[PDB]
Amino acid sequence: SNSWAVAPGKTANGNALLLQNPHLSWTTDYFTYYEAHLVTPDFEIYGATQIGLPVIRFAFNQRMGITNTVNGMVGATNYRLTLQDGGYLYDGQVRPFERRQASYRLRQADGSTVDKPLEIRSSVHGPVFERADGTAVAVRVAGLDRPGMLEQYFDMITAHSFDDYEAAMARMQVPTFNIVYADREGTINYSFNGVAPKRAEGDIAFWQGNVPGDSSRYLWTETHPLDDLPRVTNPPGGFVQNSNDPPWTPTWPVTYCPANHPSYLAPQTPHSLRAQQSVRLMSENDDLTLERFMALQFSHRAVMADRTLPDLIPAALIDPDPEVQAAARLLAAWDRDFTSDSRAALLFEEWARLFAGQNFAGQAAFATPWSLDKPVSTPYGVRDPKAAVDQLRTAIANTKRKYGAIDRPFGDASRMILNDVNVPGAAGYGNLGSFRVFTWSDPDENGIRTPVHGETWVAMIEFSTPVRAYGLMSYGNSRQPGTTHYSDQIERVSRADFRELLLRREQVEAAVQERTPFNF
Amino acid sequence: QAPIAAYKPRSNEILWDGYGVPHIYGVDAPSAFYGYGWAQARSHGDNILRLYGEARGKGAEYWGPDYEQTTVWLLTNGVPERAQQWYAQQSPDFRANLDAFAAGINAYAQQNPDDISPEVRQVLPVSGADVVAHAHRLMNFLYVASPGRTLG
Repeated sequence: SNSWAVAPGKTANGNALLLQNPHLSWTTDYFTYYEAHLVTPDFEIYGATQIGLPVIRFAFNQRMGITNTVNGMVGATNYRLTLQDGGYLYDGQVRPFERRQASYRLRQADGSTVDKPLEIRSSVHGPVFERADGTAVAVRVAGLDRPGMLEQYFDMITAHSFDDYEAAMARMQVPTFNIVYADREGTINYSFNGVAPKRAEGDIAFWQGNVPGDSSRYLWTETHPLDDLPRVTNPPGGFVQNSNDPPWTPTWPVTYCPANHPSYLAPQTPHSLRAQQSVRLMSENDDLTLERFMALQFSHRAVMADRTLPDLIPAALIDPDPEVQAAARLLAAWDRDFTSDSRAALLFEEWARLFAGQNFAGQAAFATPWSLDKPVSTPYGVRDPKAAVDQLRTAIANTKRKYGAIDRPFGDASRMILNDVNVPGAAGYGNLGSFRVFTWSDPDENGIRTPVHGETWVAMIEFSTPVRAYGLMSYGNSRQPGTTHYSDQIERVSRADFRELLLRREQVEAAVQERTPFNF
Repeated sequence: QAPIAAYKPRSNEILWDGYGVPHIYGVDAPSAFYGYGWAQARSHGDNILRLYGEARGKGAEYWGPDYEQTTVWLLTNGVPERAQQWYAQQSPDFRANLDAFAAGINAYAQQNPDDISPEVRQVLPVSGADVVAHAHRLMNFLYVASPGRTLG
């Protein structure tokens, strides 16, 4: 997911700008987003939220707006238990488990149900589970005593001022997510939100693994207040951003550093190329207009190519295999952008899968390692060009095997297909540097692939008076069998032809195609 | 300076645009949430009822083995029962919105039974607590504590 909030001073018209851009599976039911607009005499809200949720998570109105990205807040701890004499060893003594005998029904093939016993065991840590390898794990989830998640989101999005907004957030009822905010008053904010356990030792890596469940030494009981978490408001840089990267470059120049917070709050790992693009696109541009803002969101640069081809090409050209040479020239003439007509893109991806792993996050192959001191220009170069060329050799075979040729047009293989709509794809993997994301699936027998995750709800809003906003939903606003609103937006997505979002009554009335009166 | 004058809805109605986007107008908060529930049932009823069914801890009961692992995960973590607690712990004002939302979903199914897949009809009617249960499952037991990380 991506998120941008731009301050008035960094814009041409003097109004804040906001980008809602969450990335999630295109098929997972509980991850499906839904667009809606609610209006009462006291409040108005427009935006997307996951189906089944009564509150809009990605919302905005005439006053304010927010967006979310996953930050992976470590709100739970998995403890490894030391079983002994029917119980578990804790602080030098064998403790008995709390045991509750429950049951649930299991539907049978003939429609009937079978009553099935379920023993629920718990240690002081929390519920206990047994892994396939036989490891006994107790999961301790924080924030189980925070029933106001939904109401907090509601009060946040209907807030009349940033102060009221922060007061709502301070309730600490939303257990996770990075949240970005912007309003018509000109304030922008980035918050590394979530319910984080207070711990006296151990870095994030330690707490993400199996923590020793045999000592009260690791049994936390309190959580951090909103003031203890990384946050930024109206920074000198005039913007805030987050593309799932650790919260160490939320703006430029930064306003804090890793040493300013406990080391278990967030990783200090290399920022993805997509995140580096996010920072560059905002910091390098000034006097932004809503139009330019949108154009920037469409960025689909093969940043990985800029960091590797300078070293890879010359090495490949000296290889005896003429096919490797031809591949080197193909890659060399590429403008390094994931456009539909690119004949080198698919081949580059295949190479990168080997050079940087299947998720393209590998760091071992670069010559210059990532550095927070050069957060948007590292890692760089190819450490071992010889090996890299052997990797290209293998990539050449993989590309031909998957797509039928080493120079098949990107958009000919990459398609967005919903119902009977089949359009050419563009943009691509975020870890390769593409800001606009489409995580292409593996290709089928004919080399055709489609998005499995990526752009879903995308909206850019300018807080002028009245506000102006544009948006699109990749997979439509409905998935009910037979609906005409599942594949009716994908064609516009393929051309980045955004819909103006309608908040004003007059606009809605002019666009209405169906009226549903109702009574409660 | 001041925002544009707000609209004062004088009747409850949903105005749908050409892309299936519902513009829900309510004379008060409960009415709007009701319309929102109706709209979501219209656009995504089948999967929502299915998800609510799982959050109740009745996935295995309603649909079989393919939903048994999640049932065991949610029951062991006491999600359905905690949802009942969180629901009761809601402020009166907000609980009325959750009740209205659930009522909107039930009303849509009532007026449009043909749009509800046979397999999920047994889930109805839904309640405010069901809405809380799903949200609780999604936030705490999907995003924060996933079964994958605990079980491996």
